[PDB]
This record gives sequence, structure tokens and C-alpha cells, in this order.
Amino acid sequence: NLCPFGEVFNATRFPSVYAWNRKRISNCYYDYSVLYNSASFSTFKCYGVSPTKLNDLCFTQVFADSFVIRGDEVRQIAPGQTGKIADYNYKLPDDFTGCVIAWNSNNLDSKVGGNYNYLYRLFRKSNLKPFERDTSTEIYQAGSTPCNGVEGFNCYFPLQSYGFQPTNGVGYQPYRVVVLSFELLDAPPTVCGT
Amino acid sequence: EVQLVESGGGLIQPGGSLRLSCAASGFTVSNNYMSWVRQAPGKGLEWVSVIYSGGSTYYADSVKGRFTISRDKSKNTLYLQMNRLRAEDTAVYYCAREGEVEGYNDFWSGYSRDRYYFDYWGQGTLVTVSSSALTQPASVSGSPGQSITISCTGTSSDVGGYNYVSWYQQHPGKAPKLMIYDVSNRPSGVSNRFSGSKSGNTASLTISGLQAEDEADYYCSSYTSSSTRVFGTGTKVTVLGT
Repeated sequence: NLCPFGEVFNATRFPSVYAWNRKRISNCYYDYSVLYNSASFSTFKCYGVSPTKLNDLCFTQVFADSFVIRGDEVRQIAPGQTGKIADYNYKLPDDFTGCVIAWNSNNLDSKVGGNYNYLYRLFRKSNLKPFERDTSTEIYQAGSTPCNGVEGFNCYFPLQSYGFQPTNGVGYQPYRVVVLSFELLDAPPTVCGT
Repeated sequence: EVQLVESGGGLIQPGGSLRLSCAASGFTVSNNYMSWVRQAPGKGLEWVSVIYSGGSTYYADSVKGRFTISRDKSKNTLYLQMNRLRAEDTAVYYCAREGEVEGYNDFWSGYSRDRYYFDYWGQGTLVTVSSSALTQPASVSGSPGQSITISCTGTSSDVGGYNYVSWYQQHPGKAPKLMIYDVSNRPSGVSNRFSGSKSGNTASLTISGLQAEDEADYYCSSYTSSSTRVFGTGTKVTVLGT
């Protein structure tokens, strides 16, 4: 039973980074050379594990997280980073064991005159914990006065839309990202590389 | 390249309905607070409605229960539905955008949606229906190369409650242009001859080295404690000898 990484990387629709998706992959085998020997990725960087050793290892569980961000924000998808994405949208732990994979998706996620459907969280009271998801749309209390659910002074809607236009510079183009987390708990391994 | 292009104006009978459109480009209509501002023939600017990033809408009492502001994000378009129309609604209608979350790119001020100044305007569309305000002096004049000052009194609830006073220049037949924001700040590209200040409930615009091109109507505007906006009554600046 081949691991279903295909329906993550080749999915037709990707989610907004604030509402990043997660697929739990278990009880399967996979040849990871299909990924790290692919010419389709502009970023393929692993932490705590070398890509060329993935096929020698088994893990209790593997998570595959996916989302869309800007090109010059792919740097934030790494351990120990800061910024609106790492702080408020998708946060990797310091001791991350996994791989970050990204590729330019201007042809799929942009529209002449702007694609506006991809969003990110711009305001948040605190930084996300590692691997935390926050999809709430409560009004952000920028000051000390309660907002009571009302947009106004010091009370901001927390989400902001990317403006993905084909003519944007590369740093402002959309990039699809897949984060693979390899976890080894005190429990039977079930996901093995080949 | 930010642009706001309006359409839908026309002559309609009292009691009729009309929908105005404001097609935006260069930015996402949901990423900025969008307002409609109208101007009756020969009169001053009147703010009437705004829509916030989360969809919240606020209205001037003069249009409550009759006008509805909305947007279509797929069309990047802002709308004003005008029902139960009155002859007093006859005016040029402008759509206007408020500031970017980052403010201006040449100065670090963090991120905030408290950016209360109309930095980009549509060209205006006239609606003819045919079968309050901050205090400004009616007219001010000065000699070429000299300085004049324009006052703008409000209340604890707007000019004197916040440092969110902005000033606009309007030539005949043209949309207003932002000259000063946040009381004393100048956008890039606006002449250093324009400056702004405030004391108590009165804001002031000073124009130095007056030139003939400075002849125009000038309006102040303020955020209000009701999350609305309110324009001043307008000042006609005359440069002597032009």
C-alpha cells in the first residue's frame, strides 16, 4: 500500500496558509526518491533527517501539511524563524524533524487582475505554538479596549488577502508548500521508506 | 497601480433606485476600508458610507435605511445601492479607499487598520434625481508667494478626540486629492509647501509660497468616535492676481 502523498502534492486546490491542511499518513510504504530527485521543486530542505536516508527509515506517523504563501515568505517555513507567517499562521518547532518542499505556482494560483482568494492572518494576540492551527475570525483587540465583536478603532479583522497577479515579482508570486513531519513515538512504526 | 473606476450614474425619478459600481485594480477591495463620498452641485463633500475588511458597514444618518454599501470580491468591485431616492441625493458620487495596513512604504509604522485618510479616489459619477460637518471658513485668499492658513473646528468626538485629521485639495471637475494625513504628515509627492497642525478641537492647513495652481477647494476630514468619517464645509482658496 503506497503512501498517498500524491493527493497532497498533486491536489488541484491548495488552502490558505492560515487554514493550512494536514493529512495523516500511516500504515504504508513510500519511495521518497520520487520527491527529492524531482526537478519540480524550488525548495527541498530537510531538518534532523537527510533526504537521502528517508528510504532507510520507518516512523510511527508522518504528517503532510500544505498551504500557499508568497515566494519571499518560504524562508519563514523553517525552525527558529519569525514573521507574520511563522508567528501567526504556520510555526515549525526548534527540534523539527522533517522536510519543507515548495514550488512556484504562479500558473495555477494567479489571475490576470489579481487572485484574491488566498489569505493569511495579519494580526494575533500571541504567536502560534508549533503546528498550531487558528482559523478563527474574531476581531483582533489591538489595544486595551474590548472590541465586543465589533470592527472599529483598535479592533481589526484579523485576516488579509494576498494579491497574486501574474506580473508580480517572483518574491510576490504564489508558492505551494508541503511540510513533511516524521514522528517516532514510543509506539510501533507504521510508515517505512523504500 | 491603484485605480478606482466608477459607473452607473444617471438621471432617475424621485423614489426610484440605482446601483453605482466602483471597479478597483492594483489592490483588493477587502484589504482596505472602502467609502462612498458624495458632493451636491456647488456644495461640499459628504461622507455617506464605509465597508470594513470584515464586512462591517457604517452609514451617515442622511442615507440610513435607504443606501446599502457592499462589495463583490470575485469582481473586485464596490457597490452603492441607492433606494428611495430624493432630489437631495443629486450629487457626484465618489468611491474612496483608505490607507494600507503598513501605511506608507517609506516609513516604518507597523501594521494597523487605523489608517483614516482617503489616499485614492474614483473619478466620480453624477446621479441626478429629478421629477454634521466640521467648520471651515468659506473663503481664504493670499498673494502669490505668500502663506495662508485654513482652520477646521470639530469636537471631542472627532478632530479633538483623535490625531486622524486629513486634508484634501479639489480642482474644478476633478476628484479630491489627499494632501495631509494624520494631522501633520505629507504623502510622498506632495509639495513641502503644505503643512498641517492641530490644537484642541481645531486643525489647521497652511499653504506657503502660494502658486496659481493652489487655487482650489480644500476640505478637512476626521475619524469620529462613531466609526464614521466627517468632512469640513470646505474652503475656497483664491490666489490674488490669477
